[PDB]
Amino acid sequence: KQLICAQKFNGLTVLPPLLTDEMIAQYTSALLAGTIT
Amino acid sequence: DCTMYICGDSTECSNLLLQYGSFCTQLKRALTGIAVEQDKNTQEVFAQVKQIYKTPPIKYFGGFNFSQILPDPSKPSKRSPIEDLLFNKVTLADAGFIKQLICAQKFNGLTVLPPLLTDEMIAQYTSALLAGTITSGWTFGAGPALQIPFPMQMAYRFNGIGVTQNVLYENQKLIANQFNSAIG
Amino acid sequence: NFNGLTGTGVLTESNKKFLPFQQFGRDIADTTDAVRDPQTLEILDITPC
Amino acid sequence: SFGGVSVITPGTNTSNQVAVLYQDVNCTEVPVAIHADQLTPTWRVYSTGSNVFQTRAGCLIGAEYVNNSYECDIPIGAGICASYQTQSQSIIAYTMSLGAENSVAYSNNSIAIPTNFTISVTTEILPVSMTKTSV
Amino acid sequence: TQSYTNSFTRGVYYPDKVFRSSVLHSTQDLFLPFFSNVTWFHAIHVSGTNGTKRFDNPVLPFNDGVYFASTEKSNIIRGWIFGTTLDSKTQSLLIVNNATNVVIKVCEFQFCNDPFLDVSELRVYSSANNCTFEYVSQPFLMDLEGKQGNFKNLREFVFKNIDGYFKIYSKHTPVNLGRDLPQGFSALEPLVDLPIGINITRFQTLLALHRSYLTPGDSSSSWTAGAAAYYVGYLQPRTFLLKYNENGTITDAVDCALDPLSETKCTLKSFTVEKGIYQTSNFRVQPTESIVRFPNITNLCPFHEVFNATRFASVYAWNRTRISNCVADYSVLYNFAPFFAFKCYGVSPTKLNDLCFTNVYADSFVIRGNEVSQIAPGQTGNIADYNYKLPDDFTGCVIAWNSNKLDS
Amino acid sequence: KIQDSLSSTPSALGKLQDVVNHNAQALNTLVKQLSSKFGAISSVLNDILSRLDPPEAEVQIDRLITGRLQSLQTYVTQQLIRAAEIRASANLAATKMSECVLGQSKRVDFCGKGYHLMSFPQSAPHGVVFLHVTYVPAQEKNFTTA
Amino acid sequence: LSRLDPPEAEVQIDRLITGRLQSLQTYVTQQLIRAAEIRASANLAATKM
Amino acid sequence: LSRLDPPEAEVQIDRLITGRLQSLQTYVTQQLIRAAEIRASANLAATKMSECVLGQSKRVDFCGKGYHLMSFPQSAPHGVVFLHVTYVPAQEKNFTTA
Ligand SMILES: *[C@@H]1O[C@H](CO)[C@@H](O[C@@H]2O[C@H](CO)[C@@H](O)[C@H](O)[C@H]2NC(C)=O)[C@H](O)[C@H]1NC(C)=O
Ligand SMILES: *[C@@H]1O[C@H](CO)[C@@H](O[C@@H]2O[C@H](CO)[C@@H](O)[C@H](O)[C@H]2NC(C)=O)[C@H](O)[C@H]1NC(C)=O
Ligand SMILES: *[C@@H]1O[C@H](CO)[C@@H](O[C@@H]2O[C@H](CO)[C@@H](O)[C@H](O)[C@H]2NC(C)=O)[C@H](O)[C@H]1NC(C)=O
Ligand SMILES: *[C@@H]1O[C@H](CO)[C@@H](O[C@@H]2O[C@H](CO)[C@@H](O)[C@H](O)[C@H]2NC(C)=O)[C@H](O)[C@H]1NC(C)=O
Ligand SMILES: *[C@@H]1O[C@H](CO)[C@@H](O[C@@H]2O[C@H](CO)[C@@H](O)[C@H](O)[C@H]2NC(C)=O)[C@H](O)[C@H]1NC(C)=O
Ligand SMILES: *[C@@H]1O[C@H](CO)[C@@H](O)[C@H](O)[C@H]1NC(C)=O
Ligand SMILES: *[C@@H]1O[C@H](CO)[C@@H](O)[C@H](O)[C@H]1NC(C)=O
Ligand SMILES: *[C@@H]1O[C@H](CO)[C@@H](O)[C@H](O)[C@H]1NC(C)=O
Ligand SMILES: *[C@@H]1O[C@H](CO)[C@@H](O)[C@H](O)[C@H]1NC(C)=O
Ligand SMILES: *[C@@H]1O[C@H](CO)[C@@H](O)[C@H](O)[C@H]1NC(C)=O
Ligand SMILES: *[C@@H]1O[C@H](CO)[C@@H](O)[C@H](O)[C@H]1NC(C)=O
Ligand SMILES: *[C@@H]1O[C@H](CO)[C@@H](O)[C@H](O)[C@H]1NC(C)=O
Repeated sequence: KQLICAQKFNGLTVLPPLLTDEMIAQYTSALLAGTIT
Repeated sequence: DCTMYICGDSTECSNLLLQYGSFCTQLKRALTGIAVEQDKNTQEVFAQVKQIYKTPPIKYFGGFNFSQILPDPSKPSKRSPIEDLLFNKVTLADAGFIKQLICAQKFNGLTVLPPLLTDEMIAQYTSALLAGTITSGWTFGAGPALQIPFPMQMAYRFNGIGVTQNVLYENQKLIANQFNSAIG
Repeated sequence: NFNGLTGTGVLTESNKKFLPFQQFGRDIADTTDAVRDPQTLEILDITPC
Repeated sequence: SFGGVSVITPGTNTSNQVAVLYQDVNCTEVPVAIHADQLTPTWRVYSTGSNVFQTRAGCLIGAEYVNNSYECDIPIGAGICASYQTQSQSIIAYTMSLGAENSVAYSNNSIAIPTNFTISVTTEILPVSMTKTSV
Repeated sequence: TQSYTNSFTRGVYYPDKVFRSSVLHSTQDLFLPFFSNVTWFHAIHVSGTNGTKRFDNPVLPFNDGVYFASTEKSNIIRGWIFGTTLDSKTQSLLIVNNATNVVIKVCEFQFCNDPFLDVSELRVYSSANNCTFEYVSQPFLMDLEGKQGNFKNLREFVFKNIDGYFKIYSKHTPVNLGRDLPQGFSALEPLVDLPIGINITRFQTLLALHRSYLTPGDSSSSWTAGAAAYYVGYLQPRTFLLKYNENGTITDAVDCALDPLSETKCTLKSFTVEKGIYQTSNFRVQPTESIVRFPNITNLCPFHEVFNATRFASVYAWNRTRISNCVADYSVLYNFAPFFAFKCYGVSPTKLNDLCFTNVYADSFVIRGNEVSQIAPGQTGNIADYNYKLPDDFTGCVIAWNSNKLDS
Repeated sequence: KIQDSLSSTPSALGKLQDVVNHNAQALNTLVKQLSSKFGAISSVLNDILSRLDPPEAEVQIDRLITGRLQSLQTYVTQQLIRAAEIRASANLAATKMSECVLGQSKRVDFCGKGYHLMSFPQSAPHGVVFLHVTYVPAQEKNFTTA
Repeated sequence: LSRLDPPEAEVQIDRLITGRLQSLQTYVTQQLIRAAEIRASANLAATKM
Repeated sequence: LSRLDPPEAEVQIDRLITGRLQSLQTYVTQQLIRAAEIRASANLAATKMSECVLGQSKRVDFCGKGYHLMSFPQSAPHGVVFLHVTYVPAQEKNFTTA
């Protein structure tokens, strides 16, 4: 995104989590399938 | 209190502190979080029960004697003899009781906020869940407390660890005497 | 170095609506975000590198 | 006779009325005594003569005691929590209601056993990660 | 006439020149208390012709600036007056506007009334004696007419003299329809700045007495009602938390010293506070007076004897003198020596006359110029380690002056 | 009805809301810490260099840098504690996932209140929410036992 | 503040206040860790109950 | 202390000692958090010993993966290492049930 978050041109960066919230949902769905089948 | 602890009633020192940025509002927030976390700790540990139980007026548990752990009306704090033993053993320093010498000398913004659950309702929680665990067993940990007699609850606990009810119902007096001696 | 206010970054034509007197923009950082050119009297944007 | 000052208020969009709590001080001495350029908080417009209750955490200004006890909303200390109550809206400070008082029918032969159950779903919200950052 | 009114929420300006948007920045500066007492004033000169004399001009205090708000048709009010002690004993200010002009003077003006004869000059001062500063240029107020008197113009002026740079924070709000100080909120922006330097504690203003109207007469006082159409407010130093709009203006603001709810909104940077308890500040009982208990001594211990001597001993054998019970004034000694160097240590000589000492010791000698600075706690050399050393924890200070005229 | 409870409740995801807002507030305080004089003439480096000269500019910058470094230090110091508490909560969540979800739990009042049947986890922003399915004995009737 | 003059009393006060602030920060940093330990013990106590 | 003189060496030493003290304070602040983490892990290890080693655990996925049988601990440098023994159903076959 290069106003509050954009203002951080002060060496303060937030790193994206390794597991984006589309594979975490896959994990949850998979173990739901396990726990209900 | 940052201002009181650092610059005691000095306008110039307070002015010099103000420029330091929001380095004490954060300090206040940290300790406020600590205090509310303490209150939540006590509430979570003790207030596991939605409703307060009272022991039945009569006290017979098939030879089991809970006199040392159930609160007594004789003592003015409504506590168990054991609980009073612990209260005597532990030497509390401060409790925030509007004292108005070590605690007194803290005219430096260091105050001790009294806990939300005073030690007369914590005793009520403890007594309530004691009544629950000695009249209803575990059932009050799941739903409405289910009135179950204590020798039978005891035989059920024995069933829990693979000893079967017959051991308990053939040794009830022995288990009661051992339990009473241990509690004493 | 607009009117003695320094800083390093890219300047874009901003959509801010600085009032006739307000000169340097701000965000909630106590750091400048937009500036008005003292000569052209137009509202620039400040975005560091 | 200094001490902490705490403001007890409901949500701003519920009222603009608050009840001040002074930390660890009896009111009969200082917080009732007030004059212009005498106490550092100049918000002292509060009466200090009405709705003055005494609490072990220091006495409270702005709310009146109620014998009734409910699940407490704004914690105060020493088993006291004030909350907004419809009389017709004012702040009331009471003693904590520990919970619904209940009895059991323990006997040496009576038992209680359910005949119908109830499946209920609860929620436990556990954080597992916080916003990773680098400086 | 004079009457009182409630300030409501008004008298808020932008503390700075800088722009903000969707910020809740707070500041400490001079402001108007919200819901404060405001004094109306009116001057009746309509019957002045039929004798009876105006007789209606108080001496309004100025302490810590003044807020101004009123509604004049075109130029009914012209200017204001600052100063103190009135007479030529001290100075005074003569701020007044002219059509499209303004003239400022700090001359020592002696006067008795405030009648700026016009609808000219004079009648309001009689001494252009020792004027120090003057100023001109565009006037503060621009008149705008909505073709009718319904749009009653309101001229909100913030007046301050903090280290000069006298402030013209002002705005035009003709949205009034008759109600005095209508509910709402507007901000104020500056126009000009200029330093003078003067102790002002008196305020007065100038009206158009030569043609006045709508000045009813009554005995209204002590929190009563009366039409004056001229408001004055005083400022006190406060902390304010301001809501800067998305556009950049000020939409609304709250005080930090009026109500505990406002104090909460100020101590946590938000206009909205939810249910719960919060910590704001403490409360301290203020001192009633200050008590001094310095020992009851009057015999001034001899400092002239040690300072102004004729046989000052050598450095290798320094001349030590003990000071005993005495009240010593460390301000009469400045004429006892040229005082080439009067540097002092952790005790500063300035408020040295408000301290009490166990016992004071003075040692006098003579040294060379290149070693006048050699005497200090922990110095090393010839004298500094062989003839006289000061310990590192030494408190007090040294006095040096050249004696080349005498010791030659 | 659990979806309706979550939707119409004032705030049920208080823990995740606090987890996000705590980092947001810490970051904003850290950034706002840049504008403080820390006992220096000004808090802007270009000005404190151009107006001043290196002799005392060095010590002024030293004061500003030690203040700034201490302010940054407190941020990470509280960050380690927050992440340790989050590690404890995540270990608690992991055991809950390993048990309540992948089997029944004989631990009473661990996987929700009441006797436990199973659970269904659902992904959440910066956290996980469990849907414990629990057996509650509900209404009862007294009997006479021996 | 009764002995010095403001010019250097400012730096003396600043040195004292930064020392005091460091001392106070140490206390709260220790308190946070003690609270983490107490919270772990209290969660263990809640599970035990 | 061989170069300067006490007057200014006092402030120079003061700056050096406050820097060194800040550095040392950082070390023990990190040590406290590290030891808190190790204490939590050691409580986990103690519960793991008392549960897995001294009996079967009905807790799923606590003492290794699969149904738990027992555990043999092994001493490790500044740590403990468990040998969980687990029953995994391995190969299976479908069937018809009612
Ligand atoms: C308004 O009144 C002032 C005095 O109250 C007058 O100032 C004169 O301004 C003109 C402008 O060129 C000068 O030539 C005169 O010398 C000024 N007179 C004095 C006595 O200073 C004038 O009547 C008005 N001011 C203006 C027009 O600037
Ligand atoms: C104010 O102006 C008056 C004008 O007369 C000054 O009065 C005299 O000024 C001369 C200047 O050479 C002095 O020698 C006299 O002693 C003054 N007479 C007095 C003071 O009675 C007066 O000095 C001026 N004051 C200032 C402060 O400028
Ligand atoms: C401005 O001048 C007036 C002149 O009266 C000062 O008022 C006097 O101040 C002294 C010093 O404190 C005191 O004797 C009284 O407060 C006043 N004297 C009389 C006779 O009333 C006023 O203090 C001056 N302002 C400032 C800021 O010094
Ligand atoms: C030291 O004390 C003597 C008094 O013994 C004073 O001498 C005066 O010096 C001034 C200036 O030269 C003369 O105007 C006086 O007439 C002198 N008076 C006397 C009585 O001598 C003075 O206080 C000091 N003198 C020196 C030279 O420092
Ligand atoms: C040291 O003290 C003073 C300072 O020069 C010298 O002078 C006498 O000091 C005594 C007090 O000790 C006074 O009572 C005398 O009045 C001072 N003057 C004379 C002429 O005696 C004193 O002589 C010095 N002592 C030394 C150098 O041993
Ligand atoms: C203040 O009042 C409380 C409540 O009555 C009382 O317990 C306390 O002792 C009083 N303060 C002192 C110092 O006695
Ligand atoms: C500034 O000056 C230039 C030329 O000197 C002129 O063209 C322009 O109109 C002036 N004003 C603005 C706002 O640029
Ligand atoms: C506050 O409450 C009022 C009425 O109770 C409501 O209209 C308003 O939307 C609420 N505001 C917020 C921010 O919740
Ligand atoms: C509370 O209880 C006592 C007596 O029962 C007394 O203070 C008062 O009458 C009661 N107050 C109310 C509101 O019932
Ligand atoms: C229950 O205990 C009481 C008190 O000892 C006794 O009188 C009663 O007979 C007992 N009932 C049974 C069924 O044992
Ligand atoms: C204003 O002053 C009058 C009389 O001086 C007084 O009666 C009234 O209470 C005051 N109001 C405020 C808000 O100060
Ligand atoms: C605020 O800005 C917007 C867009 O720049 C504009 O439409 C609106 O009129 C402005 N509000 C004012 C000037 O009050």
